[PDB]
Amino acid sequence: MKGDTKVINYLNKLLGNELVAINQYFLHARMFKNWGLKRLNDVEYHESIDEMKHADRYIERILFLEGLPNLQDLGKLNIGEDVEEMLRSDLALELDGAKNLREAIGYADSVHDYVSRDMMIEILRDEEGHIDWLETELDLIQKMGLQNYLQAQIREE
Amino acid sequence: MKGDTKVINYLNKLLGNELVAINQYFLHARMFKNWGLKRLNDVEYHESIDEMKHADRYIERILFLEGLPNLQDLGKLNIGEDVEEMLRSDLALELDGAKNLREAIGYADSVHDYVSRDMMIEILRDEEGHIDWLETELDLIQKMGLQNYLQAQIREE
Amino acid sequence: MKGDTKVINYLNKLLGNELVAINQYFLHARMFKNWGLKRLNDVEYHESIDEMKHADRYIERILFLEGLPNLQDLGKLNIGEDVEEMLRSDLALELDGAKNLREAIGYADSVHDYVSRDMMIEILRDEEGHIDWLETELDLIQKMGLQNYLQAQIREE
Amino acid sequence: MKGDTKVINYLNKLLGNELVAINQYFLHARMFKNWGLKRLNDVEYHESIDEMKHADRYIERILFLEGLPNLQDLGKLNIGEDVEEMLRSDLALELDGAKNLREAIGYADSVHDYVSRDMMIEILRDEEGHIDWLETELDLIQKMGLQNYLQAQIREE
Amino acid sequence: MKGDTKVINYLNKLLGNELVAINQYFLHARMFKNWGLKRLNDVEYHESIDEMKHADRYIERILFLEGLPNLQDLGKLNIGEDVEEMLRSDLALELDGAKNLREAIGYADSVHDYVSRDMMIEILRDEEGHIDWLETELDLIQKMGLQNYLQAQIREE
Amino acid sequence: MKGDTKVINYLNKLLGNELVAINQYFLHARMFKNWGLKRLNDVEYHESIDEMKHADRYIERILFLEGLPNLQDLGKLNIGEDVEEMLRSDLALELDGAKNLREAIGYADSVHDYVSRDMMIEILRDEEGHIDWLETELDLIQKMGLQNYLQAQIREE
Amino acid sequence: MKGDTKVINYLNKLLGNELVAINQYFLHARMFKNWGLKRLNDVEYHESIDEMKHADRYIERILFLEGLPNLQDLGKLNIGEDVEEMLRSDLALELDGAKNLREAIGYADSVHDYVSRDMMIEILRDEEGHIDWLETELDLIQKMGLQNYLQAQIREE
Ligand code: HEM
Ligand code: HEM
Ligand code: HEM
Repeated sequence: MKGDTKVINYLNKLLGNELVAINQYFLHARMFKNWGLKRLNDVEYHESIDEMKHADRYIERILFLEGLPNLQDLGKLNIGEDVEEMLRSDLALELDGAKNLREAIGYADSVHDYVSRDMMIEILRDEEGHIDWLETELDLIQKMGLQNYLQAQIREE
Repeated sequence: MKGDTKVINYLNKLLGNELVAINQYFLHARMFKNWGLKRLNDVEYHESIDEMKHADRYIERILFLEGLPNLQDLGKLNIGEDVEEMLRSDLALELDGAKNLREAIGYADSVHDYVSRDMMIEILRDEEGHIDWLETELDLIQKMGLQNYLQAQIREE
Repeated sequence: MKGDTKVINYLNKLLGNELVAINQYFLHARMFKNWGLKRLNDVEYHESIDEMKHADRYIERILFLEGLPNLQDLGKLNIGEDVEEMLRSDLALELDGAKNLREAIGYADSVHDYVSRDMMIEILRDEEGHIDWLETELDLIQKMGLQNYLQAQIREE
Repeated sequence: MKGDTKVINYLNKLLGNELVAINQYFLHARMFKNWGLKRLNDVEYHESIDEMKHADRYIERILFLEGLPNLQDLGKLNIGEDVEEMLRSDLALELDGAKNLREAIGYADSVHDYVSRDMMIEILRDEEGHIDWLETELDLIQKMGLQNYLQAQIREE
Repeated sequence: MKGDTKVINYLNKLLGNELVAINQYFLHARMFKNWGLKRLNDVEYHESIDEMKHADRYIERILFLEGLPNLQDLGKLNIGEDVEEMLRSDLALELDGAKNLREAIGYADSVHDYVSRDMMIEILRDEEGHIDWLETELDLIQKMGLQNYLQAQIREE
Repeated sequence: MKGDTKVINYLNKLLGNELVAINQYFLHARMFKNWGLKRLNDVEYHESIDEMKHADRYIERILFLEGLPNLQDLGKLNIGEDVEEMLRSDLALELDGAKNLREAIGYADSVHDYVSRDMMIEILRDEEGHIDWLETELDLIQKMGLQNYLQAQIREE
Repeated sequence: MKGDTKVINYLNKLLGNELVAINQYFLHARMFKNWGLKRLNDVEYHESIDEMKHADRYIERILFLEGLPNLQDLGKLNIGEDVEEMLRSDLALELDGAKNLREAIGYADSVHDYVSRDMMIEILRDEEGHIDWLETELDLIQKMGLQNYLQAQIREE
């Protein structure tokens, strides 16, 4: 079903945001696992999977709308080298992506692509959940100190 | 454990190959799905997942060896626009990757990184399985004709 | 609860669209069944049932909103005499109905009837699924030819 | 128990026929498998296993009768390069083997080796089943054409 | 996938080794069974089956590599007439085959056919197991004497 | 089956490395248990058992190859007096043993003892896992401090 | 709890006896296994494991009593080269160990280390069981002759 060209361009931009997040979260996860921080591996792995599911939704929607999914352009990763830096980078990436979601959701409403909007609102809800988790963890590092915080990550939860 | 720098370089080059294949296979899968070719969606999706698993193994091994996984550089995709083209493109990608694996496996032996070699041989076995499947499907297109071939993809197997 | 009069007019228009679709899909289903095309009977039967469920939702919502559901006016059916024509007629009907759904969803937002809107967005998502299936089937007829296409319908899936 | 020398010669001749068939059917099976013709691999594999069971019966009977089983001489295989040729070669081999079975069954009756005869009649019944299947398949190739025939082999039955 | 011509010649040579062993083990097994030496029938039958599985692997690999499996040219059997002579012949055949495996495994590495090498290493492990069993049984004949040794074979283990 | 003398000597050297590690890990485990560090008792106990399984494999392989396993010479243990010292000693012992494994693995290939090599590669994989664990724990002591680290060991995981 | 220095010296001597026995029984077991004498492998393996459990008890007790377990000094093994010599060597080792146990049990009583004494009396019971088994087997070799004795070891019991 022929979709709106700019809606497809927004879907591709959002897809690109997910592609960056998949890679950044997955590498973060495996860094935490190498360091023995099992709890952080588990959460960041599942966030990577979430972003993969989002990417799939965008790819499927773009194809339905007769557009061309762009998996070729990968944007900048910001990996980081210690736990706080890694989490802050993930939070900044989520916030940037949420701004883009909000813009796309408004635009899709304007051109009456309500099913693409609906999909994007569900994805935004997921991202806000990730934002909550990241903000909270960052606060916990400050409140308990890094040594206690790292100890709290060695066992699965 | 401090690994061999050139082994790490190979692992990153192979990881790069997997990152391309993940995306190419996944987009191909969803293109087949959109077209109603369920059988091809199913196989290509699982090939994409296989390559994700390979990428994980490389990431984990690089980190163990105290190197930096590179998920930033994505090489060229070649998507294609019809089934035969798509399958031929996946086949050429697999064969390029197998050349690289053979080189890496010889080198790892020469510096006595036998565990990285062992890992890579298992991956190469996986890749040769993918090559067999692709070669066989391409021959089937020719033997039964494209119309019959497409009809044979519409149901799951 | 007294609803907005023009919301109710929209719900009655959409109900009208569903009533035409119920009958057109049902007759198509039983025509496919008569012809021995079991798979098309099954899909088209279940699309008819989907539209019945949508009609029920409209009737209940109209009554809640203190309007009068109109099941008396039936619009034009376009049955068709061969498989491709029948599927094309269903696709045209779905696309006309989607246009009407988009206008209703917009209008309901403007008068703050957000629950009628939510209902309608779910229904639109359903109809876009039907659109995807019909488009895909029509393309399959072309790609594999009508003889192979009809062979592919004789068994249930 | 000392058997009749010419009965033993017949059993060795028939064993020889089975040894050729085991190898010819097995290679055919794996050729079909390589080509993605799963249904033909399955049938031809099980025909190979049937001939292995027949060879075992001959070897055991010869030993009981105090003769020397000959597994050293292997007769001519005729592999073939396409499906029809391969099936025709199997059919010719089966028909040559049936002729030999008929002569052996007659001869065993004449010297009152009724248990060897009973064994051979069971084996002949098996081979006539294989003949029926091969004849039927070859006729199906002609009736539906080779493209449809090959399409019909790609899934297991 | 086109393989290296000399790798395929090695695989055919090894296949040839397996074809001889299949027949020699199977006849030995049934000779033991005729003699009432159940335990030796059981072991030798299962060794024959192992070699059948090895032959299958070679056939499938050769076909993948676009070579022609040779099941036509059966090498010399050495059956033997008493238990010790039979086991010694089996051992000599295993040792000859192991020499050939070692040569092939080195060559496959040199031309970077690492998957054919991996397969052959697994088969070599199997053959060394057979060698261990044979060497051990031959020593047991001498340690307990042949009358006790034969006694020890009449019941299954 | 007579093996290569130098391979047997390598296998005995490697066996010697395992015998030291069995004792060192076992004593470390029970020291951790005495101290109430249950998590460290559990891991180091299971590492000792791993090395016992490795020693068994070497003893079995050496005997198959007609050599004499040497369990008489025990090398130097370095026990240590506090958790970090104990773990660093285990790490140094593992790294020393890995060097010896790599040398033996290359030599076994050179003389075509591919089964001994396969065995040793599996053992090396196990050793690299122990190395990862030890490295990681040592880094965790530094990251969370010794007091928190010790607190993290008192409960089983 | 601060133990008596001389009790700890005895525990270390007994531990040393166990370490010799672990290695001697284990190697004996695997020699028997190599020879196909499965019953002897099974018994001698489990005796090795018994002595491992004894060693563990001594190590734990020594640590409780604030002594230093000595796993560094390994005493003389006497392996031997045929079944009778191997069992006689095991028996002589057991008898030597029982003398030391008796001395230690008396001493521990005299200094009121009744829990160490209780532990040692249980271990002595175990050793007298091993002594019974060994004496009995040696008598059986003589009574039935070595050829029959060896025959009786080839199956598990
Ligand atoms: C660094 C790159 C990636 C890695 C390491 C990775 C890793 C994984 C892993 C470990 C799984 C679970 C597979 C299993 O254990 O069966 C998975 C599944 C999956 N992947 Fe990826 N992936 C990557 C990129 C992608 C991309 C680019 C996409 C497509 C946009 C994608 C889509 C999916 C989906 C949809 C699943 C199934 C998730 C589910 O269980 O619902 N992945 N991936
Ligand atoms: C090309 C050479 C041969 C190949 C590749 C072959 C292959 C096989 C395979 C793959 C199996 C099943 C193995 C399993 O998964 O358990 C099998 C079973 C068997 N083979 Fe063979 N075989 C060959 C020759 C022979 C010959 C010459 C004999 C007789 C002398 C024989 C006797 C048997 C028997 C009796 C069975 C068990 C059948 C049953 O399931 O009842 N095979 N063979
Ligand atoms: C030649 C040296 C040794 C060898 C080859 C050896 C071998 C083994 C093997 C194969 C097992 C069974 C592992 C499994 O599969 O679960 C085992 C268990 C065990 N070993 Fe050892 N071991 C050796 C020395 C020792 C020593 C020196 C100790 C303590 C000082 C020890 C303590 C134990 C214990 C406590 C178990 C568990 C027994 C149970 O099941 O209760 N071993 N050993």
